Amino acid sequence: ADLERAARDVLPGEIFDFLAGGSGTEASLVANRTALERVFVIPRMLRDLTDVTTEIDIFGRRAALPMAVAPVAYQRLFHPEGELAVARAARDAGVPYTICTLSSVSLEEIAAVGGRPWFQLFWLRDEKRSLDLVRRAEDAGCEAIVFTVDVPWMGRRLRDMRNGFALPEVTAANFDFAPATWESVEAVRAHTDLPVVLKGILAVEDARRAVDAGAGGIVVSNHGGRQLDGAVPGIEMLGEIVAAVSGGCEVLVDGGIRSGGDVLKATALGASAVLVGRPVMWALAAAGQDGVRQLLELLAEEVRDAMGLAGCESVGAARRLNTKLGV
Amino acid sequence: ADLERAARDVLPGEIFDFLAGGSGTEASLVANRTALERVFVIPRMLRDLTDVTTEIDIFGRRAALPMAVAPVAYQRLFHPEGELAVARAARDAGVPYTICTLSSVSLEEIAAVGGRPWFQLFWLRDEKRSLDLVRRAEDAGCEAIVFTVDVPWMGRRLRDMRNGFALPEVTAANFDFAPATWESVEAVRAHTDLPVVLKGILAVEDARRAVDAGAGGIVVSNHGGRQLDGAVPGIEMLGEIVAAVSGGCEVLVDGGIRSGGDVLKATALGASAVLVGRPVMWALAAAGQDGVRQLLELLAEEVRDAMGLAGCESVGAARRLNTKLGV
Amino acid sequence: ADLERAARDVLPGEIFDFLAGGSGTEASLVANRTALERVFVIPRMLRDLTDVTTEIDIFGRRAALPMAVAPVAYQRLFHPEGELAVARAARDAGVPYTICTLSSVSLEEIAAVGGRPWFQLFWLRDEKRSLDLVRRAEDAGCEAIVFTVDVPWMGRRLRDMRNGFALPEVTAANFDFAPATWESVEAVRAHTDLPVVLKGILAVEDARRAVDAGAGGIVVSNHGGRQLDGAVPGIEMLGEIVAAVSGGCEVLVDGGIRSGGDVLKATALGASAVLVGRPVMWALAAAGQDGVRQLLELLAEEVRDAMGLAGCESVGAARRLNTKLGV
Amino acid sequence: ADLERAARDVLPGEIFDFLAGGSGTEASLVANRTALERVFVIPRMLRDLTDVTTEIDIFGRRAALPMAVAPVAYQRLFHPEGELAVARAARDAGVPYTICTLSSVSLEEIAAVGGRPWFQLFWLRDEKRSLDLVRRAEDAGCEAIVFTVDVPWMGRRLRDMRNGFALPEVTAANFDFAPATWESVEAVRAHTDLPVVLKGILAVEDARRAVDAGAGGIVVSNHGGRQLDGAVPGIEMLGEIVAAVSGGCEVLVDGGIRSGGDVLKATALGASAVLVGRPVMWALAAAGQDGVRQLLELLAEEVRDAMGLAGCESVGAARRLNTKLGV
Ligand SMILES: COC(=O)OO[C@@]12Nc3cc(C)c(C)cc3N(C[C@H](O)[C@H](O)[C@H](O)COP(=O)(O)O)C1=NC(=O)NC2=O
Ligand SMILES: COC(=O)OO[C@@]12Nc3cc(C)c(C)cc3N(C[C@H](O)[C@H](O)[C@H](O)COP(=O)(O)O)C1=NC(=O)NC2=O
Ligand SMILES: COC(=O)OO[C@@]12Nc3cc(C)c(C)cc3N(C[C@H](O)[C@H](O)[C@H](O)COP(=O)(O)O)C1=NC(=O)NC2=O
Ligand SMILES: COC(=O)OO[C@@]12Nc3cc(C)c(C)cc3N(C[C@H](O)[C@H](O)[C@H](O)COP(=O)(O)O)C1=NC(=O)NC2=O
Repeated sequence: ADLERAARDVLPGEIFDFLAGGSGTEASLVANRTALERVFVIPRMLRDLTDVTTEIDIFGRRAALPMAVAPVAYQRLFHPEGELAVARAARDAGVPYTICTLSSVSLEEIAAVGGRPWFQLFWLRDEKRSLDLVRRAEDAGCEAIVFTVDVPWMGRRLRDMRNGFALPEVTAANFDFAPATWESVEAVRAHTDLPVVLKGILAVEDARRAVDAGAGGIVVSNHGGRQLDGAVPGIEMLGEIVAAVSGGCEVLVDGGIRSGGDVLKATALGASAVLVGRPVMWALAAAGQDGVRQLLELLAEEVRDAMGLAGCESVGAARRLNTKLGV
Repeated sequence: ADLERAARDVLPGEIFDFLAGGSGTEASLVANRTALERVFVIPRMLRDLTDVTTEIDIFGRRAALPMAVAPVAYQRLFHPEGELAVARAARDAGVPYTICTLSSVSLEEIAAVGGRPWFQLFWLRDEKRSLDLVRRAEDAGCEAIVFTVDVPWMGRRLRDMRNGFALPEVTAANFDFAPATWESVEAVRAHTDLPVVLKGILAVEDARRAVDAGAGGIVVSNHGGRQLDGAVPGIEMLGEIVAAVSGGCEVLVDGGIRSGGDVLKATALGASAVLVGRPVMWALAAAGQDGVRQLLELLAEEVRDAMGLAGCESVGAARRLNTKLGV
Repeated sequence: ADLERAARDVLPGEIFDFLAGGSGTEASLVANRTALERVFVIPRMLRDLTDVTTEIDIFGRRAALPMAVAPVAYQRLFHPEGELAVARAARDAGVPYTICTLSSVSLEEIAAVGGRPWFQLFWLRDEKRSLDLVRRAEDAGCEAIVFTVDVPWMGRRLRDMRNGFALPEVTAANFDFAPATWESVEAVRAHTDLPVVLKGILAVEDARRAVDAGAGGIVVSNHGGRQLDGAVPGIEMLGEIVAAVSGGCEVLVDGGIRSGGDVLKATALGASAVLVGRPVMWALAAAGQDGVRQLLELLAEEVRDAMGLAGCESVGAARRLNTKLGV
Repeated sequence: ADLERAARDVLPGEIFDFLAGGSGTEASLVANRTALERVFVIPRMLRDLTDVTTEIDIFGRRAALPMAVAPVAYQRLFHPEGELAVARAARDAGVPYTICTLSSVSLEEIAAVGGRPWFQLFWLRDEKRSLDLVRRAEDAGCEAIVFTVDVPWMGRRLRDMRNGFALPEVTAANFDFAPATWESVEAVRAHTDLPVVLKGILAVEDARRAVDAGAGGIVVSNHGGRQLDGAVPGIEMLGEIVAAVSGGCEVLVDGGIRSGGDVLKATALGASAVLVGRPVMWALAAAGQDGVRQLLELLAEEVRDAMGLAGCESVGAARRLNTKLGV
């Protein structure tokens, strides 16, 4: 929330634009926020709140909040401790942390921090390097493979093109790409016992097919407005997708979650959990690990506050809330 | 209307922000106004207006307007005569005045002013102190218990947190809290012969349950945008709630009523009456009792004008008006 | 269109505000324009336009345009020739001119100009003075009684109250008021052979009743936003009212007509004709009779242009156009 | 996109306004853009993209993109090489180029450039000169007659009227007009073996009739907001028209296409192809033939990018995408 100011001041111009930007005219980046702001929660009153809990069970493990840190590449771009600082704060907060394929610190090191790390996979031209990366994540103790499926190639980032931005010095520590298809998903699924989570699903029939394909979860997401410019916001497809999946997998959403109230809105629309991306990096650029820890602490307080004000003692009760679309 | 200027000039910055503010991003505070502005009345023409009357019967008593003063805590924050000045003006205007649990003058004193005072109850951790407070109100001649049900705890007021605002010197004159549940409502109901009015109802099924619970009224209200940020405006739920209650209790609404035309809109959507909060305090900060009296006089004129222009000789006719949603 | 600039420069501040203003917050004044701007016409192509005609038959007489000059009181406030200049220009343009009850020149004089004048009636406390005024209009050769039915009393004009505006010196030349009801309408109807036109109808059932009452026409109108603040715009009720009346009377609309395209939109929504008010007075304040004549000439050109671009050789074809609501 | 800056700087004021302007208040010019911005694409994931192709077959010929250059008159107003520079760049890009009746270079010369030129016909008062112009186009090797049907006469361009704009020196090189009707369309159809394409269709029943009339295509178009001011945008009618035509002719759309994402949106709504008008002239005014070539190259890249991000290996797959309307 606040922190974006501090992030801009301390970060170089091309780095902040890299983090904040979307593709094309940034129509989908802005729409993620406008879609959330149109959602109003209908709160329930007078229910027992003696033991409000924000915990959820997801992928076999208890999480402190219906929330995980979204995969964001090259976190040493924002702070010298990079991914290690975020993973430690996430571990301490009881929240899953998603290790990126393009992390600026190796996945084995991030995983050693503990917590329950997830691993985000970009498909490589080699089915063999891809499946080896999946094996590395699983050997390292990762709890889920978050297969990103909305990047056959990178969308056109006009901020980066204008800046002529390039990665200085930070490296892709996991390395000494190709478009993913449904065959690639089956290959991952056959190669791991970990739940496979498809990130970047927006069509109802792709959500149905993801369940048919054996996915343990999906992330309803337009990649923070960074891929197809003009792609519908995930929050706009979330309710339809939740109904179509009918409990067959976990349904996460991301894009523009900026408060505990937004988490409540996402769960009232039926999400299992949210991912949060840019705000975590603002906290990381502002004050390192302690900055992320404070963000997560504040988010946990706002989620708990919003849930109780809505009459929800549990996240499951929050998913049963009704909503109304407004202006 | 006008008066907000004068209130800001004469009040300290932290006091005005305390009065004007909402929770979080103030999404629900703003939505109360935007929702009302979208409502258009379809007026009726050529009806007898020989004896237009703005009076209503509510909770056994005649009121001059379909309107009461909303509970607003610590009114000595705005003027040295505090609650006593507002209660006198309300009495003289023929309008109910809602005494707050957190009044800066004792409820017995406010009630002595006369009129027909209502008493707003916040549940205390002791069922016994709560029911004693209800008994005090009833012994004092209060006509209704307005049980506030949307504050299990206070919402996060970011204006106050930024200001580091705190109550100076003004005190809670009724004292020498806990979340309310449906059991608390039953306890109040069993302990009083006065009508019990649940303030802060937004879900249709909570309105139905309130009637089943024996409530004599409800106030459809998001607490002026001060509790759940992102809670639907009451005006957006009013019509559905009125249909579901089917005359089983009085249905009041508050939030953003700023004119006689707004009162007409609320009654055309089916409200029995409105509450008005911040405008009454603007009048109180601007010119004390005489300022409130002028506000109520002007409001009575605007309500009467709006009703006649819409072809309504009575508030009941105003409730039968149709509306259209616009931009 | 343009002319409003010239009108403001030459007119006193309180006179321009008197002409431009609406009641209350001017919500309905602004909504008249926003409602029209949301309407999009679906044009037809490739039809014979060899003899495009903007003429209509209304109340037994041919008019050059589907348009009449709206009743606007005290036209000498805007130009020394006042109503006489407007009536002459309307006559020369082939357009009906509505003489006001509060005209600053007597109705017999305005009628002597020729053309086909209509007479707008405000009901007076005396049924006898009212019916005498109707007789004067009919003896004078007026073609229709435009009974204004949305002014039981004047709405609250906040511009005038702020200005402390008052009529200087201009007088009500017809004189040497009370609320109208359906009985008053019957009294007028029984007293005249002229068509009676009810101005200020917004509810579908008042339109039906107007036909049952023997009205020859209605004007769907919120009085240019000058009466009930928050009254629906006429253009928003026009289509429903046209369907309910099912050809039983002429249905005019006014409020915010500012171009030939707006006339086309009104006729595509089903109007028989429009009234135009403030623009005619801008032309009158800017350049007297010649200014009004130019306005009407330009309007006739824009109507003809818009009709041909939409594929309509006649106003009847324009009424059969479809529309789509937009943003 | 960018280029509009460069075009304004290098072009005279009255020439740029001539190119950019619309009729009346420019309501339909702006609505073309607002309508497109409201459309969101629902992308598909994980499909084979090994051979993404932006090619389409239209009017018997393969085109590199689902796109043609829109007819824009008097292109020497923007650059000394005028139409010849645009036609060469279109030929080199594999895109059809529409020769205007009012071209500032003769149609035989433009056609000699090669490519696959289309010819836009304005009906002349002589059926014989009109059909001779059609014969000239067909003898010259044009592939389609684009019969413009939404100009019985020119709409009222207020920018041009204010500027007192007139064609200097540039001439209508095809010459040494009348309103078109359905009889004129039949006359063209009987006189040519080329597909006849009706440009300027907005009503569903005119689209049906165009197919019944033997048209090979239609362009759903409000003429870039330059004809009827208040005409619905083509993009708003496109989906209904596509369903009504049920494959009976090609359905193109134009108006406000400003990116590859906009092309994707148009094809997802069912268009066969788009026309692009003003952007091509911005490129022509900025850098002549090389400027147009770069525009078309960039557009081809953006279309290909948008299609792959949406999971579409072919334009036919893009037409099967779903959309959602937003804010
Ligand atoms: C250059 O991007 C790239 O290489 O790939 O994208 C990721 N990196 C990445 C980098 C950056 C800087 C930002 C802002 C987002 C992403 N994201 C999107 C993120 O995961 C959320 O979907 C979104 O941020 C939530 O919205 P929010 O920020 O809270 O509003 C990535 N997602 C992947 O799956 N893999 C990645 O590497
Ligand atoms: C700090 O707040 C607090 O302690 O509890 O809230 C009350 N005090 C209170 C204090 C103040 C400063 C304001 C602005 C509102 C409330 N309100 C809400 C009010 O009753 C109307 O619902 C709303 O104001 C109508 O909207 P409007 O102003 O006309 O637009 C309260 N409601 C309760 O039930 N009890 C209270 O003590
Ligand atoms: C002070 O008003 C008053 O005394 O009564 O109102 C009238 N005088 C009158 C005066 C003035 C200054 C204006 C602006 C409107 C009216 N109007 C409304 C007008 O007839 C159109 O309905 C509206 O103007 C169309 O909208 P538009 O301007 O084109 O946007 C009147 N209507 C009556 O029936 N009788 C009147 O005397
Ligand atoms: C003065 O106009 C005139 O003489 O006739 O109009 C044309 N000339 C013409 C000239 C100019 C300057 C502009 C901007 C558009 C047109 N257009 C409209 C164009 O074909 C597209 O429909 C629209 O431009 C797409 O929208 P877009 O620009 O991409 O947003 C023409 N269409 C015809 O059929 N014949 C023409 O001669």
